[PDB]
Amino acid sequence: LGFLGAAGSTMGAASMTLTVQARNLLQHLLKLTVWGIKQLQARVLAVERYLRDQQLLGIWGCSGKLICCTNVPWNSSWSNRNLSEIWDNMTWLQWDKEISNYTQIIYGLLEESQNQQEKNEQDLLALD
Amino acid sequence: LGFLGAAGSTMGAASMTLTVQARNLLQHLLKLTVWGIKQLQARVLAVERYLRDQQLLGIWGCSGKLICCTNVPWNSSWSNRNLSEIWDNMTWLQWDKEISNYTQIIYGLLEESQNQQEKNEQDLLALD
Amino acid sequence: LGFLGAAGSTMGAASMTLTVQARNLLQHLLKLTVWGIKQLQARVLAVERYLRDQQLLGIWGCSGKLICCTNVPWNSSWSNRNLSEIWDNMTWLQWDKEISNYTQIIYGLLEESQNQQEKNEQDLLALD
Amino acid sequence: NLWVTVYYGVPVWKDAETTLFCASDHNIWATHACVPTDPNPQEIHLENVTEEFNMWKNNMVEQMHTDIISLWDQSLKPCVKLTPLCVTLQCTNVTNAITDGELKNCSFNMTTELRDKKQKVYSLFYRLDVVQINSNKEYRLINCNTSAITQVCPKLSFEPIPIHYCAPAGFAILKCKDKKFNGTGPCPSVSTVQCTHGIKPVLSTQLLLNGSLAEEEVMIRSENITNNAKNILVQFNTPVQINCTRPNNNTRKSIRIGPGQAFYATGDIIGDIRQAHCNVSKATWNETLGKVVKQLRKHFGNNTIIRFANSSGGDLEVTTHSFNCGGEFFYCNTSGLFNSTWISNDSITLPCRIKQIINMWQRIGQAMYAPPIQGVIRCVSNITGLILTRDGGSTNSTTETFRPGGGDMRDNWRSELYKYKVVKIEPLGVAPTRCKRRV
Ligand SMILES: *[C@@H]1O[C@H](CO)[C@@H](O[C@@H]2O[C@H](CO)[C@@H](O[C@@H]3O[C@H](CO)[C@@H](O)[C@H](O[C@H]4O[C@H](CO)[C@@H](O)[C@H](O)[C@@H]4O)[C@@H]3O)[C@H](O)[C@H]2NC(C)=O)[C@H](O)[C@H]1NC(C)=O
Ligand SMILES: *[C@@H]1O[C@H](CO)[C@@H](O[C@@H]2O[C@H](CO)[C@@H](O[C@@H]3O[C@H](CO)[C@@H](O)[C@H](O)[C@@H]3O)[C@H](O)[C@H]2NC(C)=O)[C@H](O)[C@H]1NC(C)=O
Ligand SMILES: *[C@@H]1O[C@H](CO)[C@@H](O[C@@H]2O[C@H](CO)[C@@H](O[C@@H]3O[C@H](CO)[C@@H](O)[C@H](O)[C@@H]3O)[C@H](O)[C@H]2NC(C)=O)[C@H](O)[C@H]1NC(C)=O
Ligand SMILES: *[C@@H]1O[C@H](CO)[C@@H](O[C@@H]2O[C@H](CO)[C@@H](O[C@@H]3O[C@H](CO)[C@@H](O)[C@H](O)[C@@H]3O)[C@H](O)[C@H]2NC(C)=O)[C@H](O)[C@H]1NC(C)=O
Ligand SMILES: *[C@@H]1O[C@H](CO)[C@@H](O[C@@H]2O[C@H](CO)[C@@H](O)[C@H](O)[C@H]2NC(C)=O)[C@H](O)[C@H]1NC(C)=O
Ligand SMILES: *[C@@H]1O[C@H](CO)[C@@H](O[C@@H]2O[C@H](CO)[C@@H](O)[C@H](O)[C@H]2NC(C)=O)[C@H](O)[C@H]1NC(C)=O
Ligand SMILES: *[C@@H]1O[C@H](CO)[C@@H](O[C@@H]2O[C@H](CO)[C@@H](O)[C@H](O)[C@H]2NC(C)=O)[C@H](O)[C@H]1NC(C)=O
Ligand SMILES: *[C@@H]1O[C@H](CO)[C@@H](O[C@@H]2O[C@H](CO)[C@@H](O)[C@H](O)[C@H]2NC(C)=O)[C@H](O)[C@H]1NC(C)=O
Ligand SMILES: *[C@@H]1O[C@H](CO)[C@@H](O[C@@H]2O[C@H](CO)[C@@H](O)[C@H](O)[C@H]2NC(C)=O)[C@H](O)[C@H]1NC(C)=O
Ligand SMILES: *[C@@H]1O[C@H](CO)[C@@H](O[C@@H]2O[C@H](CO)[C@@H](O)[C@H](O)[C@H]2NC(C)=O)[C@H](O)[C@H]1NC(C)=O
Ligand SMILES: *[C@@H]1O[C@H](CO)[C@@H](O[C@@H]2O[C@H](CO)[C@@H](O)[C@H](O)[C@H]2NC(C)=O)[C@H](O)[C@H]1NC(C)=O
Ligand SMILES: *[C@@H]1O[C@H](CO)[C@@H](O[C@@H]2O[C@H](CO)[C@@H](O)[C@H](O)[C@H]2NC(C)=O)[C@H](O)[C@H]1NC(C)=O
Ligand SMILES: *[C@@H]1O[C@H](CO)[C@@H](O[C@@H]2O[C@H](CO)[C@@H](O)[C@H](O)[C@H]2NC(C)=O)[C@H](O)[C@H]1NC(C)=O
Ligand SMILES: *[C@@H]1O[C@H](CO)[C@@H](O)[C@H](O)[C@H]1NC(C)=O
Ligand SMILES: *[C@@H]1O[C@H](CO)[C@@H](O)[C@H](O)[C@H]1NC(C)=O
Ligand SMILES: *[C@@H]1O[C@H](CO)[C@@H](O)[C@H](O)[C@H]1NC(C)=O
Ligand SMILES: *[C@@H]1O[C@H](CO)[C@@H](O)[C@H](O)[C@H]1NC(C)=O
Ligand SMILES: *[C@@H]1O[C@H](CO)[C@@H](O)[C@H](O)[C@H]1NC(C)=O
Ligand SMILES: *[C@@H]1O[C@H](CO)[C@@H](O)[C@H](O)[C@H]1NC(C)=O
Ligand SMILES: *[C@@H]1O[C@H](CO)[C@@H](O)[C@H](O)[C@H]1NC(C)=O
Repeated sequence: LGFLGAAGSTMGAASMTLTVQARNLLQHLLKLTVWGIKQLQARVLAVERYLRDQQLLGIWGCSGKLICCTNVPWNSSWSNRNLSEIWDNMTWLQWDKEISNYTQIIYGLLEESQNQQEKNEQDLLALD
Repeated sequence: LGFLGAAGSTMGAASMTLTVQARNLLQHLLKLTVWGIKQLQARVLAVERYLRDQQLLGIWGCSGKLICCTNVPWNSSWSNRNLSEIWDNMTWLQWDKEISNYTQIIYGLLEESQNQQEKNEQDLLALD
Repeated sequence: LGFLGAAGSTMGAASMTLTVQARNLLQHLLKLTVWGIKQLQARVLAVERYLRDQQLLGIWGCSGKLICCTNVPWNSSWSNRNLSEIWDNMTWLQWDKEISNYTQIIYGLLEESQNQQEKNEQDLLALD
Repeated sequence: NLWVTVYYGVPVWKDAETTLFCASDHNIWATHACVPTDPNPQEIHLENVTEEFNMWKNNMVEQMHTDIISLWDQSLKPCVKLTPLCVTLQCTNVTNAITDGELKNCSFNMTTELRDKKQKVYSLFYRLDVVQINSNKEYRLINCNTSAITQVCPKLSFEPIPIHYCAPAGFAILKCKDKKFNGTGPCPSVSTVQCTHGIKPVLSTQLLLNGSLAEEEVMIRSENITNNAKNILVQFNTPVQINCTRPNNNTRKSIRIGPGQAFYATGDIIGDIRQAHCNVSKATWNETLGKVVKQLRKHFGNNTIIRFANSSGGDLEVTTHSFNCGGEFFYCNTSGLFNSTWISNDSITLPCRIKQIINMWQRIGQAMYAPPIQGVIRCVSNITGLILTRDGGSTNSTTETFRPGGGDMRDNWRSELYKYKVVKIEPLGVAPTRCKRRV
């Protein structure tokens, strides 16, 4: 189960191996120049793509983690399934298509309603 | 309120939008070479500037946060103001000039007096 | 005690200065091109080497720290010394040779036995 | 009970090799491709640290040699050429007041502004630039049948500005401050630096000029002394001063050769003609080889007659000494520094020859034409070292004979980079402790 491994398995299993895939995300002198830039155009790309996901998880409060849990009540109209027909019977590759259009609705209901609210309450407790 | 947004507002408000500005911090073949390096000289620059601030916050113990609080008693001689004449009546752009000369005095009174001390006390509690 | 500083001192001391060394880990137009790539081949290198260590510490659960402690019982057959003959009487430069062959045995007994186990138990407590 | 703990930022290292930069304070050197230097370098003592160095498996020397020869090639891309320079070029002897046929008065046809009208011009050439083919005498330019000739632009300075190599992040440079270092073995005094000290790329042969002096004695270093296919590097603890002049007082002419191209030739001689020379004093020199004999006598034993003798054959590049004073390339006969046997205001004039079409790197198919300079050259240098080689042959433990060695540019630099070793930092590390993570 290397790169992408259990891509057929149910979502219920599939996630006991997340670190396995997290570690993978990162005299002819004129010809020696062009073919050097073609390597740097890719090496710099993976560093930007790694860092633009970790920031997103820093602003959601889940910095330095791989699984986390939020404080955002799931809506009924985000999918009409059960608790189990998603984990035990679907894959992530299929689930990504299911709620693809609902992504940025969730990502706003994270940060601006979850973490700004709790961060303001922390300074109240320190001031106490 | 996009880039730099509330730059006129008081410091008291001004900081409910910090994540908004955190996400912004990151046959003619010879001509095709020079104008390729001019892009990489900038893309690599923003990655270094992002990472040289997150390290500074890792060593201050405030890793993975945006607002934090320390354990360093503020000195009277660092400014002669009140609690409120700084937050409710000044801006950050003006406050940056106020204590500009006092920056690295604070940054040493962070790390070497705050976090080294607490980190040594943690291993005492584990050894208990 | 700058770069590498107390490299002669015992391991027992030697580590009160870890942040000191953590901050160090990061018309002739054709000639102006070759000698530009030789700078980017090094600047991109230090960013990859920094990020490939922080990830390793994210997956071990010690994200955003410099000293941490795990939950992995040290084996007797990993060295036959005392508690004190390692800290008070050896250096890190010598200790690195001592258990060099035993590195990846430890790094597997981290992550797959330490942090996967605790992370699954957290969702049990949330479900309670 | 013990548990694993993790430390990040631990001062351990490994050996590694990498591409170093350049740093310094319209020359072909430093001003083009370097960065501004560190105003305040540091030198961190590391007490109790003992490393082992090896100056002959160091790779700082070979990658510098790569980067030096690249600078001389990537700079000369925009420097005209001299494809039309080859001509039958009838020539005579210069008739001036001459104390001596080592300078000739040639004449040849070249193209004028219009590319349809002949133009009969002339200039001076040294004896070494002129080849006889077969009445009067028809000569050919040298290195026409092998290579193509490129004139080094007469606006570019060549002066050796010192170089400072600096390591990038995640690396470090060590330095062995102690003495009595025959390039290998341990080192009790190690420090840590950001940048190597001043290195001045000076392409000499058989005798090291403007080098770094030794500490107390003459330091003799070689890979193996019983191996004859190796060079021996001697290093002086006191300089020996040398003075090269020439009474030239030459002139500069120019010939337009195509639209927007210019060829700088030698004009005429305003004065008399005398050869060049180079003076060394017979007292600081004769009591320097005594010091070298004393350290050579220590390796080979006692009752070893030590002879010195000149170079036994080869190209002009390896049997003479070649300077560069002011922008001219000399070839001086030094077979009078080395003519001596050792058992138990007077100076030496070294004659010299000058050539204008040279081949600095002993390559194939490359040449460059050195433009002349106006005025008389007076250059003062001091000698800090010798490159020796030993003759093999018969087993008589009564006499050894040493000759000047040469044939390699990677020995001018190995004499200077024997102090450093590039390491690699590894920040992670584990160790056991009495500490437990509570969940
Ligand atoms: C190292 O030193 C040795 C001396 O110990 C030196 O060997 C000598 O080299 C010279 C040339 O450099 C030789 O001299 C030749 O001697 C013959 C006699 O056999 C002469 O006829 C030669 O005359 C030539 O030049 C004339 C013009 O000057 C011409 O008109 C004539 O036709 C000849 O071409 C020439 O002088 C000499 O034989 C040797 N050996 C000795 C014992 O002198 C050696 O060259 C030095 N090494 C280097 C690299 O210079
Ligand atoms: C090398 O030989 C060349 C040609 O043989 C010399 O060039 C020629 O030098 C003579 C000097 O007697 C010039 O003659 C005089 O020139 C002036 C001005 O041109 C004129 O007014 C006089 O009546 C007389 O003719 C001659 O012009 C000049 N050029 C040519 C093409 O012949 C050269 O001087 C010799 N080299 C050296 C170093 O002297
Ligand atoms: C060994 O090191 C010395 C020290 O730099 C070198 O001496 C210097 O050589 C240069 C050669 O160009 C001299 O420059 C010339 O100076 C005269 C008069 O000052 C001027 O008319 C010229 O335009 C030119 O600038 C310089 O004076 C001289 N001495 C110093 C700097 O003290 C020597 O050349 C080195 N040896 C070799 C082989 O490079
Ligand atoms: C470099 O210098 C050496 C040392 O002077 C040169 O060797 C000497 O060269 C000259 C002329 O080539 C020799 O002079 C001749 O000697 C014979 C001996 O019988 C004499 O009959 C002639 O009239 C003439 O004077 C000299 O002997 C010779 N050797 C010495 C002094 O030991 C050498 O030629 C120079 N090398 C180069 C490449 O120029
Ligand atoms: C691939 O799909 C197959 C479908 O047959 C999965 O195999 C079994 O599927 C049934 C019903 O979906 C489950 O009740 C079983 O537990 C599954 N496993 C076995 C061993 O019978 C299979 O799990 C899927 N994934 C892979 C990686 O094979
Ligand atoms: C810009 O400055 C103006 C100054 O008038 C601020 O407007 C008011 O300022 C007074 C006194 O400073 C406060 O008591 C009010 O609360 C401010 N707001 C309003 C709506 O009257 C203003 O807040 C500043 N910032 C911006 C973004 O306009
Ligand atoms: C370098 O090694 C020396 C060894 O002498 C260390 O100096 C003392 O060593 C003894 C026994 O190892 C200790 O009991 C002392 O406490 C050490 N210190 C002093 C001041 O006497 C020394 O600590 C080592 N490190 C450095 C940086 O010098
Ligand atoms: C320089 O150019 C002139 C002019 O072309 C050459 O003069 C010719 O020389 C040849 C040689 O035999 C004669 O056959 C022609 O009749 C000459 N022409 C003229 C117009 O004089 C001359 O040879 C060239 N070279 C030199 C060295 O002077
Ligand atoms: C280029 O021309 C020179 C002209 O001197 C050639 O040098 C001579 O070549 C012949 C033939 O091999 C030799 O016998 C001579 O000894 C050489 N030297 C002299 C001074 O005449 C040279 O060989 C030519 N280059 C090539 C590649 O043939
Ligand atoms: C080298 O030759 C030039 C001539 O090309 C000499 O220049 C002369 O210098 C003197 C002063 O020393 C002036 O009075 C003359 O007017 C200059 N002549 C010209 C034509 O400009 C120069 O002095 C010579 N250098 C020496 C003798 O070493
Ligand atoms: C180089 O060394 C020679 C060796 O003595 C010096 O020699 C003579 O010096 C006088 C005084 O100027 C002259 O008249 C002679 O013509 C010189 N002879 C020779 C062979 O050079 C000479 O002066 C020294 N010169 C330099 C510049 O060092
Ligand atoms: C090499 O050149 C130096 C510099 O000129 C000479 O040293 C000077 O020699 C003269 C002799 O006329 C003395 O008066 C000076 O005191 C010397 N020193 C200085 C600093 O000028 C040296 O003599 C030359 N060596 C030779 C000719 O072999
Ligand atoms: C090299 O060594 C030889 C051997 O001693 C020298 O030859 C003698 O030199 C002296 C003075 O130079 C003459 O009086 C003798 O006549 C020479 N010997 C013979 C047999 O003629 C030679 O001079 C030395 N050369 C140098 C440059 O030191
Ligand atoms: C659930 O989603 C619908 C539309 O997607 C929205 O109108 C509704 O307010 C959401 N429910 C809650 C409780 O926010
Ligand atoms: C406050 O600052 C002054 C000078 O800036 C310093 O001398 C003084 O010790 C500081 N006060 C405290 C309590 O550290
Ligand atoms: C200690 O190491 C040995 C071999 O290195 C291994 O066989 C043994 O199981 C280890 N002990 C424990 C308790 O895991
Ligand atoms: C001219 O020089 C050649 C070789 O340089 C020589 O053979 C000839 O004798 C010289 N002639 C005169 C007149 O100087
Ligand atoms: C050269 O050195 C030796 C040994 O010092 C000495 O005997 C000899 O006379 C010296 N010769 C000259 C010319 O100084
Ligand atoms: C060689 O000679 C020196 C002269 O100082 C002497 O000290 C040394 O002991 C000798 N060595 C041998 C092996 O004879
Ligand atoms: C060596 O030469 C340089 C430059 O010619 C001179 O400045 C220096 O004083 C000389 N002597 C030394 C370094 O002993």
